[PDB]
Amino acid sequence: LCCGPKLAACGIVLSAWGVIMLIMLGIFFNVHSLIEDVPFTEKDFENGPQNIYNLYEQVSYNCFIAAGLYLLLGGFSFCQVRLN
Amino acid sequence: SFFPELYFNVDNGYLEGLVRGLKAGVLSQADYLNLVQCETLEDLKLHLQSTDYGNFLANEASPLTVSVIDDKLKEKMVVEFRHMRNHAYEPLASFLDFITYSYMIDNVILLITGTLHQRSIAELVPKCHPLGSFEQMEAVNIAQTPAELYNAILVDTPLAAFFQDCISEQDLDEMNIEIIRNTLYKAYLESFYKFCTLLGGTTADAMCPILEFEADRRAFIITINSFGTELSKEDRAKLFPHCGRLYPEGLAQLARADDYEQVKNVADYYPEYKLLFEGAGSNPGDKTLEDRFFEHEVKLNKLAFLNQFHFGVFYAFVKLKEQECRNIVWIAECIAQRHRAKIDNYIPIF
Amino acid sequence: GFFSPGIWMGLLTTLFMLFIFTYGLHMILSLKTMDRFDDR
Amino acid sequence: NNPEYSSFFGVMGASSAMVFSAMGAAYGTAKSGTGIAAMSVMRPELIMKSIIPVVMAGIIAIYGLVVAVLIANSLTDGITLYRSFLQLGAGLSVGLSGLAAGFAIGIVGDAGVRGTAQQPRLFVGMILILIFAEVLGLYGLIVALILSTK
Amino acid sequence: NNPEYSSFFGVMGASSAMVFSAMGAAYGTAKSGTGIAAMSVMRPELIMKSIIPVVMAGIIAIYGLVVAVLIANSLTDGITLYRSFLQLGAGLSVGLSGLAAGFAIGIVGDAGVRGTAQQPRLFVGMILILIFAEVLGLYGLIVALILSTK
Amino acid sequence: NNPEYSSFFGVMGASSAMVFSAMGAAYGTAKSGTGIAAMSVMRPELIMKSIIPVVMAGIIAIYGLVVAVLIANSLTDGITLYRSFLQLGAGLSVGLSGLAAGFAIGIVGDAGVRGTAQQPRLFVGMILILIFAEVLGLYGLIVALILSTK
Amino acid sequence: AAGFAIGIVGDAGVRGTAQQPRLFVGMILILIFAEVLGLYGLIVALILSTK
Amino acid sequence: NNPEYSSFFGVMGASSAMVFSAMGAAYGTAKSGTGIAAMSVMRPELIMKSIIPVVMAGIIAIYGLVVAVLIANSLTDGITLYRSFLQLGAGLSVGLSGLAAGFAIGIVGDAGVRGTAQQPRLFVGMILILIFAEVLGLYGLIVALILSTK
Amino acid sequence: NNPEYSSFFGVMGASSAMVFSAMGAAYGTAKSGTGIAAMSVMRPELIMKSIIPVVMAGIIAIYGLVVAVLIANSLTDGITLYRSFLQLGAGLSVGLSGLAAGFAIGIVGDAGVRGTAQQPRLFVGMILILIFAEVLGLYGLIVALILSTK
Amino acid sequence: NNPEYSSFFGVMGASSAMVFSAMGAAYGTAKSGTGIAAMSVMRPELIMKSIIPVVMAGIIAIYGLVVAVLIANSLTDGITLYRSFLQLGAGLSVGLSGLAAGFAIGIVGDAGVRGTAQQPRLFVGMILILIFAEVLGLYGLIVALILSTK
Amino acid sequence: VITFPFLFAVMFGDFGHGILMTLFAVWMVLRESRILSQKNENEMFSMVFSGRYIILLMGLFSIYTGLIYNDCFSKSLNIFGSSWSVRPMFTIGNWTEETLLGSSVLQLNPAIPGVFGGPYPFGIDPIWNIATNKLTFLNSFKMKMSVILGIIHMLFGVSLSLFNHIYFKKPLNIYFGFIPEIIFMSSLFGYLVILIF
Amino acid sequence: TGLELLYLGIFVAFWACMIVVGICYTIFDLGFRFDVAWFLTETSPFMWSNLGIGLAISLSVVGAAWGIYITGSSIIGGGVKAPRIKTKNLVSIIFCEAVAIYGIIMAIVISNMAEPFSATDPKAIGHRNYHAGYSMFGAGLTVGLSNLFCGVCVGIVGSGAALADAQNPSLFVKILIVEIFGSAIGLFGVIVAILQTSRVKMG
Amino acid sequence: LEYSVVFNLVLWIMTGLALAVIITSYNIWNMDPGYDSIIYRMT
Amino acid sequence: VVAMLCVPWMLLFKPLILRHQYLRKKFDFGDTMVHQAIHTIEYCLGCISNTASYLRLWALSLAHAQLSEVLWTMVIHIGLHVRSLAGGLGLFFIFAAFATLTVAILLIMEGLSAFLHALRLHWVEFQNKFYTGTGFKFLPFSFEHIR
Repeated sequence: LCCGPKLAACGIVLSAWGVIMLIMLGIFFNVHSLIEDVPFTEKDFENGPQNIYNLYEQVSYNCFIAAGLYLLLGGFSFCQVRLN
Repeated sequence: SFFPELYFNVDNGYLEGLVRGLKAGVLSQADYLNLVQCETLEDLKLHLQSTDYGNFLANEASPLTVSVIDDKLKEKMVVEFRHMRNHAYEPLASFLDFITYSYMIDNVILLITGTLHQRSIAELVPKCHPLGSFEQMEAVNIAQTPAELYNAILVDTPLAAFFQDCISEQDLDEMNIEIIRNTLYKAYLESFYKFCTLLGGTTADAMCPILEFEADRRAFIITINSFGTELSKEDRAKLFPHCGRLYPEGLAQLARADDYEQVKNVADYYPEYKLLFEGAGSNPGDKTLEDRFFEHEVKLNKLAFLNQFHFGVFYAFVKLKEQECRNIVWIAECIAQRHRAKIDNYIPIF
Repeated sequence: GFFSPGIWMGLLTTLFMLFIFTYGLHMILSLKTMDRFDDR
Repeated sequence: NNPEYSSFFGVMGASSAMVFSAMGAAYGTAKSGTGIAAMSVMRPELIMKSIIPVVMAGIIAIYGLVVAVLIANSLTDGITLYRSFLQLGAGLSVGLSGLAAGFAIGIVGDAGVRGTAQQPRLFVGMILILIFAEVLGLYGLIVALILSTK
Repeated sequence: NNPEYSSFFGVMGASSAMVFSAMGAAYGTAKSGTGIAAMSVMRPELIMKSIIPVVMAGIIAIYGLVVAVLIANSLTDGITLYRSFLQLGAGLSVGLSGLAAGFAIGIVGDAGVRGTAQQPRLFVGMILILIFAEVLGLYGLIVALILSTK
Repeated sequence: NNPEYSSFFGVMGASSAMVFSAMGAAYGTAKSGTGIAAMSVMRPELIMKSIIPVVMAGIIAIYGLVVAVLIANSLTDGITLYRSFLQLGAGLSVGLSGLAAGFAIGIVGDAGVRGTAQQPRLFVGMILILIFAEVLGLYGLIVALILSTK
Repeated sequence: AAGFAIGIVGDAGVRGTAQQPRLFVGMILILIFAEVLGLYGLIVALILSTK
Repeated sequence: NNPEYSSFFGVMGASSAMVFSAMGAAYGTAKSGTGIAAMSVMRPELIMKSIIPVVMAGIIAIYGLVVAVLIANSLTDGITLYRSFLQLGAGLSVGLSGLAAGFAIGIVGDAGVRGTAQQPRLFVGMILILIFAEVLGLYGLIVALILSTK
Repeated sequence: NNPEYSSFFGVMGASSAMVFSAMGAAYGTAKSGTGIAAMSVMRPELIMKSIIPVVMAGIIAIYGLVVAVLIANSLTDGITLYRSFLQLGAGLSVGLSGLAAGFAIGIVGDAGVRGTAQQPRLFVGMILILIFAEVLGLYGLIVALILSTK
Repeated sequence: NNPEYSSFFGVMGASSAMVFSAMGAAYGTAKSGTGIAAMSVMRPELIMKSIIPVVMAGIIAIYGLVVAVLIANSLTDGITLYRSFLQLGAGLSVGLSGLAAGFAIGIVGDAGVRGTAQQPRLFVGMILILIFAEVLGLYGLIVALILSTK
Repeated sequence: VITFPFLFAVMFGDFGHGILMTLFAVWMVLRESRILSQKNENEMFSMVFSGRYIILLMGLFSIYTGLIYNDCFSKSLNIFGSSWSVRPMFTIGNWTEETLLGSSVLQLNPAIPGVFGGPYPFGIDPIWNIATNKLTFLNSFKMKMSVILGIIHMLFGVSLSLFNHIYFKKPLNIYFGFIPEIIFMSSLFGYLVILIF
Repeated sequence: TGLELLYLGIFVAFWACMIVVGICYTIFDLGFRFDVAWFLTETSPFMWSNLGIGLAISLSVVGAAWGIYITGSSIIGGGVKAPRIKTKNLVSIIFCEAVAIYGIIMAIVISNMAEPFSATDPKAIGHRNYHAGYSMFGAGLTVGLSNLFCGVCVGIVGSGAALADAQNPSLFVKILIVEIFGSAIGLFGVIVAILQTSRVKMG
Repeated sequence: LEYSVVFNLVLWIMTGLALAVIITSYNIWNMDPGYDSIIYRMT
Repeated sequence: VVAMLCVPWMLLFKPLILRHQYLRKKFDFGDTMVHQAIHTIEYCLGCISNTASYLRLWALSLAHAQLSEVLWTMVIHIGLHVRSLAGGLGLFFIFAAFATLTVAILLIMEGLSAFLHALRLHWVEFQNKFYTGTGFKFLPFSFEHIR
């Protein structure tokens, strides 16, 4: 599909933004396993520091999945703008 | 009241600034003097180009004539008017429509008569005053049928309400054309005045004085000019507008009057007019009554710009420039005809 | 009684904001468009 | 211990902040669109520039969104009333402020679009006058924000 | 233990959201349709583009339908009142905001559609402005969705 | 345990559903009919096509008729109040929404028919716009049904 | 509501009919719709008042 | 055993009798003076015999003065209320009745003086008509005098 | 022995008397000054005579000052209520009556001043009518003075 | 002791005094400024003489400030109510009276400037009339000052 | 050239967007040769292109201010220097199992408990980025900062007037102008700033 | 005049009903059933305070905003032929913002005094809190309305200034004196609002 | 009991609804047919 | 007190000494008093008003901070979930919209607003302290018609 090279280029930029930002998010949690403290915690939070390490690892996993989707999107958009 | 000075500039703020900015460009007494000190039409152009006027004779015939200066000046103010008329909203546009109506009235008088004496619309339209326009059809391609023009007017032409006095076509054929146009003008002035009084704020106080003057002006001048013609005194009275100072009492005396002195005797009861008849020396080499009326009318149109929150500034705007056009052409005519001693017959516009 | 503290206080704030709404709507309704365009 | 109805005033604040701001921005948008449509016919090259009043109105709409959301995320059941009136004041304060802002935006923009087309030197002045109205709208936002911690 | 008549506010919300949104879309639709009828007689080739104001007006109406249904499906008998206050706020927030947007749609549609016939380069400009009105309507939906589940 | 006066609200609903939708349909019918009369003098050949807004107006009135009956068949003396409020809201939702649609129907019919008299290609665009008004009317009916069965 | 519809349509319709005799049938049909709108009121009242 | 506020009703009567009568006479005076001034331009010899409408306006004012004073002198502290309602009725009766006459006085005077200017024969008619307005004013006085002593 | 808040009526009297009288004099003054400014342009020599209506208006203002002060001096804490009603009546009686008189003063002066310039013989008639307006103002003063001492 | 809410009325007085006096000054000032600007375009030589009306307006603004400050400094919690009512009356008396005066200031100054624009000899007369408006503002101030000390 | 980007950076003190803003400007600069040697009928594109070097600088300072504010899309910048409080000592101070009640409470960290203190090495301590009362601590600081900067900027502008007064040889414009004007401003507005510090 | 007719009909019915109800309560000799003290005491001072605060800020910007477009339209229109206007006549708008600033400062300073009561039964509770509540309400109203009307004045005057300057550049400076008075009027309202809240306490 | 509630509800609900009808009736009453096309000739 | 003591110089002594020096060397004294009095008011009152103007730095910095915190919290935060695959895929779609909103609201619109407001401060509050008067456009002969 062509879709227009102007829109393929926009997708490439968004895809690069997605991969860069999402991987960074996972790293920050992986290193500080943190101020943000937004891993989607449970309300019934117990006295278990290991729960913060575990959820932070979950955030990294989920973030890298999102980046993987941006890698696929960027790849497709790349070929569109190059061929257009 | 507290009615004006509040919502006025919400929609009409731009036009008020623009129209006064345009007024700022009208020829001053100093500028008229520079136009007088020419004695040549080419120099007249060059001196006029010193103001907002000018650059309108460019690309025209190398010889400069009065007909070109006249037409071009009219065109300038028509364009400026249409601009402001188009960039306007009903609250103000309806006021402006009345101004255009005065010209439409004259134009429809032209459409009839010619229709009555087999003339085609296409031949008549080129001689109609601008702003009449008549973009509507049915008034166009009437097939030189008076009935078709009469019906098209009743239906499409905004002046249909005014023609309620002159109806059934029978009136068109049996009435003198000038009685028809004076009758229609009365209907216009009466409706327009009432409209101004419905806008019962600053506009009513700023606008009506001018309309009331015009109404009384018509009574005075019509009475005098009617002396030498064939017209029943009652039919003459029928043409006197009721929006003025003569209506309560005074028109009855003008209707009976058969002499200039009797008309002046009426003015004697109205100092604002008495002074005009006294100023109108009417000597063989002096100003006349019509000239004093123009001077008074302009004074009023200038005073109109003492109110910053009304519609009357636009009415005065058009009328003031119309006189300015008369003034400029007068100078061109005085040059063209070489009568320098008659140059000072323009009406100063301050 | 006809009114309670709650009801009355609620009505007082309701009317204040109702007046604000009315003011805004008033000027919005009194809004016109052009009859014609100046030129081509 | 919580006076009943205490939550009623708070909820109205979040709503008013959004509704009144939308009214203002919509008014400004409607006024600008009218002037833009009339102007753009003769000078289409100015169509892009003429949008600015509308973007500014859109900012007013955001101003309102910020307060409405800030209040909404601050609502609870056991509201101590004192907090509720602060939220109601914040909503009303930004609401009327944005509403007035939007009106100034609309009225000025309409004239500005016509004036600029006739005189491009007026472009900067048009933005300036609208800019002051946007600053006035900001005040409405800030005071709504200040109350949230009082 | 729950206050009586607590359902009143939530029910008014569901109805208010739908009615005000229909009012907004109806105004924009009627005003745009008037411009369309006046325009397309001269430029029939634009008849399939001048509908956009009207389509975008339908969006306002849907925004209201979504919340009005969301609220209605959220109502029960034993409501703790708090929830009902939220439902009314959400209803009014989207409804009255959609109403404001509806005015923008209507005025901009009329001016834009007729202007487009005079100047086809206005077509995109009209959409962009109408897009701002749609964004203003969206903000109301966002807040209503935030409150309705709060 | 049933609040006295409770049935009052449900009865007002059944009435409102019919009264408001009747006002709308009446406006649309009268507004379209006036334009139709003007068209027919110019050209009677379209008299059987310009009737559509009027027929459509009737559909909106039915919307109200249906809900008003559904509410009436749901009235009782031993009303639980909760159901009474739902019936009031449902009646208002369809009535007031149909009312807005009714005015929309009349305005677009008049403009569309008068335009079509001069430009037959306008017919298709007119139908689409009237379709949007019918969609606006349906949305009110949908919510009213959801509430009345809740 | 029906009374408004009847009056407005009657005025325009009757005057239009003289200008266009073919309008008569269309006028009647439109007036019929207004009568149907009035009947809807009667129908609801009869059902409701007997409930 | 005398009800509080009984004196309020009473004193309101005395005041109303004077205030409304002055309102009427003032209106009639303002209208009469306007017509007189305009008339004087053409017919100055009639100015003195044109004051009558204004003198008559004053009759309405006296009507009121008389009742207001009679009540004011009748007012005491230990009023049995019955008398207080009579005082209020008497005050309103003469004041409002004279007020209505004041407009008749004013309107007829204006038209009469303006007409007289052209038709001196109108003067007797103007006076007869104004005499009827004076009779209408007296009727109010008669009832007020009856009530204040009942 | 006296009820609470009984002094409320009295202070409203003293204030009302002055405010209404100022409103009356202000109206008459504003109208008179407008007529004077317009007239004197054509007849500047009359500037020193056309002021009179304005003085007449000032009389209404004094009327109000006299009663307002007379009431104020009679204001105490231990007021018997009865006396307060009398004070309120006196305040309203003179204020509202003076208001009516000031209106006439304004209209009559406006017309009379211009009429005089066009008709010097009107001067006497104008003054006489203004005397009637002053008489209308006094009647209110008379009753108010009677009540305040009753 | 000193009851609650008693200060409420005194606060309203202090506020009313300032707001109504500001209203009066604002009207007179805006009207005078309008007339002055209009004249000065036609002839600037009269500008300095035409300024006084603007100061006259400011005087009303001060009048209101003097009492509002007097009350605001007098306001405390332990108010015996009687004092609050005196403050209420004093506040309204000066504010509303100054409002009337400011109106007259506006109307007379505006008309006065146009009068002088045509004939400068009107200057002294127009100022004398404005002196009456200043006297009206004074009377209000006098009564207000008297009441505050009772 | 500097003052305006700085005022923007304060108004736009956002580290994350500051980067994006520069990248936008860089894109335009990278096409500088292609945009210049081409047709550009789109005036809005031309204007932002002409301002591309202004935008780049504006982003540069916006990063600086965002970094000190420690906000990158509402993200803090952790330099391992957050020592505001010692949580281990919090529990020792008679807070035993507070996380049980914590389920319904927040609890504000006390000042000067004898165990807290010490500034953040650079900028605002990241901990405020996740606080419920950032809206008083940080809002107050920015309030005071705006006042201080505004007054300084005005005083700078006035100081420049002295040089202009010298250039045009108008001693009077400083004898009764500059001097009493700057005295007014210093005595009122500079005093306030001193009090804040 | 469809809207004016609606506004009037509501206004008249609103007060006419109040008159009938008020007089009826008197006529039927009710035990002061309509008790103003009751309304004032049950109505939470928190509403009065927060209302006055919102008014102080909201009314002031409305004034400014009103005047801005009054003078904006005049400047933009006239400026077509006199573009010099924007150089000097923008100060009229500065005065308009300045009127908003007067109110804005007070709105914040007043709101800074807002505190909770932890109060329940008004009986012998919050005696001072009611005074402070009403005072804050008044002070907010005082400045709000005063700035509201000032902003309208300044707009009207600035409009004349722009129209005058377009035709005569020498008139600008002299006219500025009128707008200064307008600003002073708003400052007067500030002085009173300051005094009204000069000695208040909340909580 | 709870009079203030039914009272408040019914008063303001019926008042708002009654006004909506009154305004709607006004708007319908004064529908503008255009006063054109054939009206000018019948007039 | 000192602030008041400096005012006479700035308020009226300039036209006063100009009159002194003028008459000795030998100027509309009244008009000069009007000019200087207005200037003094503008400077003294403007400093107070100008200080308020620079509160835009706080107001806009706060307003931006509110947009960033709310846009994050109500958009991307909600896209996260304890469920692995659903969370990851949700972040994809939610982030894409989030980045879009950050550009549409902050990078464009707010950046433009802050541009205008900072430019306002330069023009009105800064320049008005020293950058006064007007000049003429410098228009030399140049070979502009290259294309």
